Amino acid sequence: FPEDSEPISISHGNYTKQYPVFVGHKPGRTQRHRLDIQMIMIMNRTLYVAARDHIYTVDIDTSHTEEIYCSKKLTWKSRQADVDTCRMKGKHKDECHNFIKVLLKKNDDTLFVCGTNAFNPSCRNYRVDTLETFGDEFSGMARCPYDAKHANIALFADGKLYSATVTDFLAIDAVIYRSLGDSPTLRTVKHDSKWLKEPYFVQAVDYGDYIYFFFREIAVEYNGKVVFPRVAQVCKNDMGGSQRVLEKQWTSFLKARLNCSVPGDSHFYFNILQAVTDVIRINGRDVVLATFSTPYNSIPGSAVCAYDMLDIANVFTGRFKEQKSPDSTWTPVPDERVPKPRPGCCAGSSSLEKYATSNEFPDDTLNFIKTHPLMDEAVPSIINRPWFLRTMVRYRLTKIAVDNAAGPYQNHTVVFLGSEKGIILKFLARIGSLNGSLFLEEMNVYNPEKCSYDGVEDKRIMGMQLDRASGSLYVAFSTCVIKVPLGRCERHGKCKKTCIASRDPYCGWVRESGSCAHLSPRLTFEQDIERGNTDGLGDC
Amino acid sequence: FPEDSEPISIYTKQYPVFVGHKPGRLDIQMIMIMNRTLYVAARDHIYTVDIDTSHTEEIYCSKKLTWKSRQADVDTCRMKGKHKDECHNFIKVLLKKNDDTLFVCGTNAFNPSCRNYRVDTLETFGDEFSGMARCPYDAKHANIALFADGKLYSATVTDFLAIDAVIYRSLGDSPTLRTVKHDSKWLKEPYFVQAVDYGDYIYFFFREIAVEYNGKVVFPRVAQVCKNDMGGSQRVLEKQWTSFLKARLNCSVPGDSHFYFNILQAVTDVIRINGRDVVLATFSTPYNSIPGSAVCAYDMLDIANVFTGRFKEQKSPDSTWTPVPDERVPKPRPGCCAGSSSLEKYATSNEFPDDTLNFIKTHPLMDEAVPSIINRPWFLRTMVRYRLTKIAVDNAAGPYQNHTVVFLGSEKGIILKFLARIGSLNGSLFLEEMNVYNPEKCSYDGVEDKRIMGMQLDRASGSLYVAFSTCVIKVPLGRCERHCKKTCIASRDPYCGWVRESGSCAHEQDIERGNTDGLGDC
Ligand SMILES: *[C@@H]1O[C@H](CO)[C@@H](O[C@@H]2O[C@H](CO)[C@@H](O[C@@H]3O[C@H](CO[C@H]4O[C@H](CO)[C@@H](O)[C@H](O)[C@@H]4O)[C@@H](O)[C@H](O[C@H]4O[C@H](CO)[C@@H](O)[C@H](O)[C@@H]4O)[C@@H]3O)[C@H](O)[C@H]2NC(C)=O)[C@H](O)[C@H]1NC(C)=O
Ligand SMILES: *[C@@H]1O[C@H](CO)[C@@H](O[C@@H]2O[C@H](CO)[C@@H](O)[C@H](O)[C@H]2NC(C)=O)[C@H](O)[C@H]1NC(C)=O
Ligand SMILES: *[C@@H]1O[C@H](CO)[C@@H](O[C@@H]2O[C@H](CO)[C@@H](O)[C@H](O)[C@H]2NC(C)=O)[C@H](O)[C@H]1NC(C)=O
Ligand SMILES: *[C@@H]1O[C@H](CO)[C@@H](O[C@@H]2O[C@H](CO)[C@@H](O)[C@H](O)[C@H]2NC(C)=O)[C@H](O)[C@H]1NC(C)=O
Ligand SMILES: *[C@@H]1O[C@H](CO)[C@@H](O[C@@H]2O[C@H](CO)[C@@H](O)[C@H](O)[C@H]2NC(C)=O)[C@H](O)[C@H]1NC(C)=O
Ligand SMILES: *[C@@H]1O[C@H](CO)[C@@H](O)[C@H](O)[C@H]1NC(C)=O
Ligand SMILES: *[C@@H]1O[C@H](CO)[C@@H](O)[C@H](O)[C@H]1NC(C)=O
Repeated sequence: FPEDSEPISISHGNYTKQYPVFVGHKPGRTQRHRLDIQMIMIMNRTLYVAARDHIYTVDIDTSHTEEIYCSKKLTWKSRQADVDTCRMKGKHKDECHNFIKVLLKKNDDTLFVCGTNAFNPSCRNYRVDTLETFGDEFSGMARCPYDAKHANIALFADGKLYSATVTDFLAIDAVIYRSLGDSPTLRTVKHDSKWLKEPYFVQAVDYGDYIYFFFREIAVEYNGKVVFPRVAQVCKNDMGGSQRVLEKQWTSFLKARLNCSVPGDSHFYFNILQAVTDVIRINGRDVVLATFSTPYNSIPGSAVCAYDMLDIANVFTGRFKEQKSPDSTWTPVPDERVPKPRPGCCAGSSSLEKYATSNEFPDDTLNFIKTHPLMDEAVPSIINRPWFLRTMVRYRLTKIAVDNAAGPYQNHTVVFLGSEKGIILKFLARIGSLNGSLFLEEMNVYNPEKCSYDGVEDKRIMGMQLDRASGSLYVAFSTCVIKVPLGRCERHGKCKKTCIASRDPYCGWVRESGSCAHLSPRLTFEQDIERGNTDGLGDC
Repeated sequence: FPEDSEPISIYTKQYPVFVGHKPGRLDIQMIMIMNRTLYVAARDHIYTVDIDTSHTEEIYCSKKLTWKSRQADVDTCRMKGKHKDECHNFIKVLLKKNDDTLFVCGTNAFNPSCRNYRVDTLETFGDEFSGMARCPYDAKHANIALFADGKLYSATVTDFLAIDAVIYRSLGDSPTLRTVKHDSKWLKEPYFVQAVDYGDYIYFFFREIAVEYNGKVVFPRVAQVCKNDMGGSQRVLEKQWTSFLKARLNCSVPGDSHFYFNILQAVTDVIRINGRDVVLATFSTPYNSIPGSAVCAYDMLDIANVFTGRFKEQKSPDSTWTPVPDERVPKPRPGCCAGSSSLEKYATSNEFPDDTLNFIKTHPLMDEAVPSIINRPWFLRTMVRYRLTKIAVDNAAGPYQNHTVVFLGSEKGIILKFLARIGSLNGSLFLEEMNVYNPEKCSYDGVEDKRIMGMQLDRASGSLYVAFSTCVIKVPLGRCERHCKKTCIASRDPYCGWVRESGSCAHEQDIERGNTDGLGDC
């Protein structure tokens, strides 16, 4: 098994503590209450911070102070009647508030916002410019969790809202769901373990004709109790089943195990999926990066694997899985036993042109996909081994941010990894004839002085947002958001050797000033990212 | 998942080393102390060291036994495609018999052979014996060999191609018996670790590919055979074991979901520790997995016990394995020795009825796993690239000889020393971590092979002998002088104590507490 690589550089709290921090204050002048940040996102030039009872915004381009100030504040507190109801059902005072868990750009003028609303999930439209709501409230059931601690997915595609959460207060009825967009609402088959077995929802992406969902669940291929990572497709144009079969349910839902393994005399799999990026074009290919850990009761380890959207689409064209008899191993269904038209193919697809919508699909096709949602094959990662590995630390790798246009010629790919302990890992994607990774830097960004207050010291990174124009990576914790500089250039000061050795696409040696500097689009800008060559230099 | 322990204590170039010189590379395979002699088994040779006369910085050999392969065997070895380095006689078996000879087996250039030698002169005694099934062909392979009541128990491969792994018995004026050839239910690519003699049985410790968990998953196993097994009947298991049964060994961290350590590394001989007969064993995770090692302890009663439970079975092909209902196990019950409790009617296994014989041939595996002593690992190590392998135990350590100290070797020449806590075996206290590889005296042509080949703890000389491929190292059981009264007491090390008559720490103490009440500070 692969040894842990060492980073070229390390940054401790001593240096990082000078990074600007947002803690929810407007500019007008010591009251401190934990923010309960849930997620962050950048739209246009505005950073949105979704939290308890609020969404704060920071205008990125005009924020230069050491304390990052809130620019506009959206306020949405639960009605007292809902708070009281929440408490009577036995929930605690801290959790019976409105935690914002869905925040989406519906269009240029409109935000779609959903909050737990004291275990009575609710959604609203908000004006982008005034952050005031307009129109009727929308039901939140199946669109937004009740409990802020739960993981959930929401995404718009073509006006339709795709969501994944639980429909019920008791958190028993986990669902992948679609609504809005003037199309029928669709859901996964309630209480059906072949469709979903205690899923934990991680990510969805919109690609080609499909929405793909990433998640983990108890694996039926193991009937003692093992969690597998999954990706699933649904057709964007799905209209539900016929009056006889899968009425009001998906007719295109299929899923496959994700393969993130280390090759050996018996493969070792990373099964506990932590995060997945949006689709990123890296080196001609369309790809997602995904972080995995070993089970929490196991010896701790983490990995990043990459997946080509092409390999993902391809797994759904292969054989389906089945149990020929109860309590037997799972085998591939022979294609001769697969109905026509093929389950999981979209109406109007090649050879399905006869079908106006999935409502016209034959019963054999529908009963089949209802009883065979799982594919035989697992999706292979690019390179068939993890791009990055950590095995000798106590923390797990979690969030991911990617810059596929780093450097003078915008042709390096830099990947940032967050962790449950506030450490960020920075690495360079090896490319070409994508060949793994180079560990550039490790850095502790958690700032106890600004982030540890109101009885909270929670170093779990909740989100990371990379922003090129401000040369920053925004790193969210529960109680704060930190503005992290993309490259620690001037660190190396006037030492040319450590500047060149860093192999950091964000940094170069500028002899006109005699110093290591960040890209300034001008003077000479020397770097050697491909090789680390410092022969004839030194030292420090 | 549990975090690692730091030792209470973490220079080792001044230790006496043996490199095979008389006064004025060895490819060591094993060491063992017999009476007052340390035997060093190696390539083409066996070396002896007088334990109680060696005090120089270099340990010298007293007598040397030489047994090189005949040239004809070397040349045949090469012609079969083996390399120059492997085509020698590597000594892999070395046992003291009751008639006072040494029984020695060597790979003999891929043509395993055995011989008796005189203990006094180390000269051959009588004719060579066949080595097939008694000793491996390949020096890199792990093998078991043990005498009990004159019968020789051995585990290895019988064939040049190493396809036919076997647990075998011969000699002792008793039938030769073997495991059923090519029968995966019996053995499935086993890796042999240790055997012990206990009660009416010999117990074999080993690892193999698990039939119950069919992706290739390796499980650790303990198997029994009856010392008095005479083989099957004329029509069932005629020349095979009639008592072979095995069971998974359980070494896991407690919780709702258990994490198992599966790759068995080593097992001690049976050891008495406060009224109980136990073995300690080291395990690691598979080699391409996240690295980790564990020590689990086992009571011989719990091992005896699994063999009385329900057997495992596949009620139908490719199904999950389930326990057989006791209503279905024949009489006599499979695996109980002839002459036993309910088996007085049976003189030898040759009389067992076809029905129980057919059943045991088909059901060598028990449903249940042997639990460890507190149902949890005695010790855990996970933050490191090495794995825990060899084990040596001193169950009568200290002035009052009432302390149990455990030493663990590793594949990287690091040794770990523990006190065994005793509950009202309540775990372990991490006393010390020491690197003892002497690169100066042990390296050879630039290369440093830091794998520990064997450890032998010797109370009488206060030493732990640690064997590497190239040297054996004489390690002080207690590094008392290293530690100042406070430091000394707090070490809680049973071999070390404070003597104010020298104002020093030497071979006053509180081992049960680091009690530094009113002392210090250094
Ligand atoms: C297996 O081995 C372990 C130790 O290696 C034993 O575990 C401890 O057992 C002792 C005996 O009861 C416990 O001692 C108690 O310590 C308390 C202080 O807190 C301890 O435990 C916490 C976590 O629970 C740790 O964070 C902390 O560091 C301490 O270790 C004291 O408050 C207690 O003292 C009080 O009671 C005594 C009489 O009982 C009075 O005389 C005192 O004045 C005082 O009022 C007590 O001494 C200890 O808590 C146990 N746990 C641990 C982890 O230390 C197992 O018992 C042992 N199993 C056996 C013996 O079979
Ligand atoms: C997980 O992905 C790996 C990497 O492709 C697969 O490994 C292959 O497995 C077969 C034997 O099982 C070999 O013949 C190939 O050579 C392996 N590696 C390569 C380089 O492709 C593995 O099988 C996958 N696991 C699952 C469950 O699909
Ligand atoms: C990144 O972009 C630059 C474009 O200038 C590439 O650098 C040049 O690569 C060419 C070959 O295509 C070399 O012959 C030149 O000497 C390079 N110019 C420089 C910077 O000195 C670079 O190869 C690209 N790196 C990638 C794709 O990883
Ligand atoms: C040293 O050698 C002698 C014989 O040469 C071993 O013989 C033991 O003798 C006693 C008394 O006759 C028996 O009860 C034991 O069964 C013999 N060995 C054992 C313990 O099984 C003796 O064991 C050897 N060991 C030492 C250190 O004396
Ligand atoms: C290995 O040993 C452990 C510890 O004895 C066993 O763990 C018990 O398992 C049962 C069923 O899963 C639990 O309900 C108990 O609470 C566990 N601990 C104890 C002792 O109460 C475990 O089952 C063993 N594994 C195997 C395969 O036998
Ligand atoms: C986005 O912001 C920019 C300036 O930050 C502004 O010029 C532009 O009009 C905005 N576009 C919108 C509102 O989508
Ligand atoms: C060891 O012996 C001493 C005195 O003989 C005693 O005080 C101590 O409790 C003993 N330690 C044990 C039994 O573990």
